[PDB]
Amino acid sequence: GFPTELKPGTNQFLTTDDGVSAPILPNFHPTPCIHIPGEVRNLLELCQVETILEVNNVPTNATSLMERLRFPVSAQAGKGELCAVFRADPGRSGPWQSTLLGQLCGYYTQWSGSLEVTFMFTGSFMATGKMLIAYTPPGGPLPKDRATAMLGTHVIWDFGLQSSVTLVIPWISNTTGLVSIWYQTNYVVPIGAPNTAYIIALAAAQKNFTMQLCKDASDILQT
Amino acid sequence: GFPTELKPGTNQFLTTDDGVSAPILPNFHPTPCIHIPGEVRNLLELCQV
Amino acid sequence: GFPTELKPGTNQFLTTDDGVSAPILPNFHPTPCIHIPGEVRNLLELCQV
Amino acid sequence: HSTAETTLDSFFSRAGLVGEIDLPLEPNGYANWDIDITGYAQMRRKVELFTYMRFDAEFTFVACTPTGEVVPQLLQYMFVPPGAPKPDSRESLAWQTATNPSVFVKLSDPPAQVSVPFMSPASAYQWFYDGYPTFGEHKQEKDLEYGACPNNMMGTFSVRTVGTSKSKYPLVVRIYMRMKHVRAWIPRPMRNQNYLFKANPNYAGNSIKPTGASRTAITTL
Amino acid sequence: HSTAETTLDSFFSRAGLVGEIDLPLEPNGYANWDIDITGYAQMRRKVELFTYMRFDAEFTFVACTPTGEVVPQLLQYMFVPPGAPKPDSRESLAWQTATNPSVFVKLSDPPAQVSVPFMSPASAYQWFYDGYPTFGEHKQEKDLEYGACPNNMMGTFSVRTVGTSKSKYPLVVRIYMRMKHVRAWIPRPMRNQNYLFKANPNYAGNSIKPTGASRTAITTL
Amino acid sequence: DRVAQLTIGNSTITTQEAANIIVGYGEWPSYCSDSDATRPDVSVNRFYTLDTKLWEKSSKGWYWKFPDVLTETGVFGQNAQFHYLYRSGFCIHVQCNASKFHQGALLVAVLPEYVIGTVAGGTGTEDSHPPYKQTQPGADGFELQHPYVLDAGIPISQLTVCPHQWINLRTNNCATIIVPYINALPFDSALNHCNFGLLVVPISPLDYDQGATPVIPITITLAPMCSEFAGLRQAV
Repeated sequence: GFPTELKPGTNQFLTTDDGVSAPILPNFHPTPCIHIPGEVRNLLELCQVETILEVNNVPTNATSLMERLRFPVSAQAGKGELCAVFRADPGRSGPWQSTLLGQLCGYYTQWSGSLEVTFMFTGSFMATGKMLIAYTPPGGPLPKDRATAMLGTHVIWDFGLQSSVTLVIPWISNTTGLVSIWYQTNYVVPIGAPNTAYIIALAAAQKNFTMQLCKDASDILQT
Repeated sequence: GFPTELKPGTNQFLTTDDGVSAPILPNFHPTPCIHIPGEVRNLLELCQV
Repeated sequence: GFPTELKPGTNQFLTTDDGVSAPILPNFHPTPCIHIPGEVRNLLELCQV
Repeated sequence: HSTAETTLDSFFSRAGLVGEIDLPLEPNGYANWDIDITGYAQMRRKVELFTYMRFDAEFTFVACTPTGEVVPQLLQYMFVPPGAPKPDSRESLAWQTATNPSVFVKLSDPPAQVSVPFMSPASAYQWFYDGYPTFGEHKQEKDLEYGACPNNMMGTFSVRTVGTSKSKYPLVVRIYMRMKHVRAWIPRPMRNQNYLFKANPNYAGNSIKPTGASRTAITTL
Repeated sequence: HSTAETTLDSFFSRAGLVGEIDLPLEPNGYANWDIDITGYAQMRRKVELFTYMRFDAEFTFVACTPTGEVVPQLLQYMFVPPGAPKPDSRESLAWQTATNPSVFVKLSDPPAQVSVPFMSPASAYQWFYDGYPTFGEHKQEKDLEYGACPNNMMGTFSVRTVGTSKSKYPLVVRIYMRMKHVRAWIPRPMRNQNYLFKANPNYAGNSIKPTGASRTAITTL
Repeated sequence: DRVAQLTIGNSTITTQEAANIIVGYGEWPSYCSDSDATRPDVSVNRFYTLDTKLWEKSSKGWYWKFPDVLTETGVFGQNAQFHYLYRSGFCIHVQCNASKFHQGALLVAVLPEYVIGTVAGGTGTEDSHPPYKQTQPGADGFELQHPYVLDAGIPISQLTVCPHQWINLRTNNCATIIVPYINALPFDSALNHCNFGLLVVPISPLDYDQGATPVIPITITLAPMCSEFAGLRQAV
């Protein structure tokens, strides 16, 4: 007869309690845990993965839909003009929504951490030229010209020498930063090289990336 | 006055739980376990036949 | 079958009980205690002012 | 620093609404709920993020009138394991078979909850089985036994009112489910296009849409 | 000498009345309660004694009729975290999304209480944000978002009855809240003038009053 | 970087290891020594060199499905019909050869359990399931229709979460992937459970100026590893 008085909150059903409840079949031994490759224990292990960053945004209509993963880079019109720019926040909708990162962050709310942006050039072995990638922190808007962009944190990127350049986004937490890509140089096309080449952009999170709050997003499902 | 809260699932009757319940006759000593040949403790020992 | 007897005073809701309740977000790690100057833990330290 | 929120057991262990069973006055007097981790119409997307998964799960049953009104009825919840027969009708031997576990609760009693272990012969569930199950069926016309691996069937849930004489109160049974001890494996890229069927990943080719939102040009904001 | 009564956890950890919720028969059948430590229309001053505070708090739900009658209904209390969506209408999917935790209790059953940890991205709550919110730019017209630091939003509470058809019994839901693990910091001098707005310490300049009572002269009693 | 002379059993390739060399899942293929709850070495481990599929400017992609690709072709193909149980790893080596005056990156990547789906349509019908000649294409492979969703509502944008290797004719013209045994069961029928499906998807399309052979081939060469079989059936 151990005396107890029922503290309020009895009989309640909570959808989040980490309680252990009675088992249907106590005498049941499941199929033993065998070893299978590619076990994941945390979602961060996905955020460290190079994924494609949809920068180009044109669904006209679906045949050209695959042109969303690529940049246009040609001789024309020429030097100095802006090539492409994009947002710097995965949660936002959403050129980042291509990444697994963007989608995963869509199942969360609060972010924190550094980001890697890896660009790959896909032109001929012969074509050269250099381009300027500049990072712009939250405060302050898109710098109007390269001269102003150079002053900020930036990366002078060549083709002819290296084809893969990684840009490190230093930090993000809660305008939300900007990244601008510039024609520093002309687009050289020897003789038979195509005047226009395309670029693929890869993005991923740093090892110090964290999310904090579970939340569920938008999908549809009919009969 | 030991604080307790009824985790949901109380008062339920489940056909398989191995819970221990009150005995009808507390003061009763059953007929003692004698030795009987051919004791079976697991059905697998039958499947080997 | 743990024997219990419900001592009177059950189900009472008292605005002063030092009870611990089920947490809404068990899997949630709050923003960690960073250092902020001038912490006060007892009001007397103001009464000495 | 805190990375528990990004753990699987923090990513799934939430009780979701999975089953909604109607027991009206004037369907047949019983119901069989084929267990499917969908129903909670988003876990679907959250699950096909991985290919191979394995988990134990706790079910919880909240039962009431459509009013929400509470009535002193005595229900019977029955778990019907895979392979075992489902209740043919209201008074078939399936209620008494006792192999299939049963839960007898009132509604005055708090919601009944039960745990269910992992029930596949395989080492883990699959959300994708590109091929045909053991063993291969021929004879044409058939094109239906595909991407369906019955090794992932978790069994069925059945409810009474109970018999023999009919109830007086219209009842609804809200079914809640939460995962535990989760271990996933090789990761899939998350869906981008709308679902069409359950147990089949077809899509609307006539209407393909971009993964995320879009702009007018790249150089603008 | 004994100063335990004058400690913070002895100075705040008492459950105060924060919410008065009406659920009539014939507003729409639901209610959304934005969490505000006020309501207990004195806690502000008791809180505005300090600037930075941080605490977890346990909420308790007492439900009855205006009569005081106890009726066999099954309520659903739902915690909706910051940023997360609010119920669009009474039957929106925000009830089933399950990310936002839910509490199913009867009224025959005793008051449900649940605890809520400290939920700010900041290291502590702020009751004073001298400046404009992240990121207040220029370009006028807007000028209401002042002294408002959304880092202090603790989330929201929503209730159903539950569906689908509305109840027969009129309900009121009393919400009680109690603090835990309080730690304050830089102390403010206590308010002297009557409040006028929430999230803003304006005062009535036409009607300023002395801090305490007053006398006729200094040399008199 | 000049020279290449690699030979095994009977087959012979000529590649190199001057750029990116090897991508594995993080685990080399191995055996098993439990209660399960033949190991050919002197025939199977030979480079099966598939058929070089062409690549036009306006291609959309291709994808083979293992182990169907070889199950009806090769000595290995033979001892798969006769045996019922199967287990192996793979040394996929994709190599495209083209000039410096071309351009256009490719994505060699392996997607385990590649369950596919076709478009509902045609006549006004709502439901349909893909034929055997699209789920088990065989050596020739199958030209996919809708890349962006991998004929499965699966964005390529996130495909790199799975084992992958880029082929950019600027830098690299060769790809090498090592794939281990991946299954919920330690053994499965090789005939009716095609595991991972290799797929080659072009993102930056092949381009060239006027007059320059618009068709560069893709030599896919693969070789099994740690193959394993058990019981066998009768011969014709």
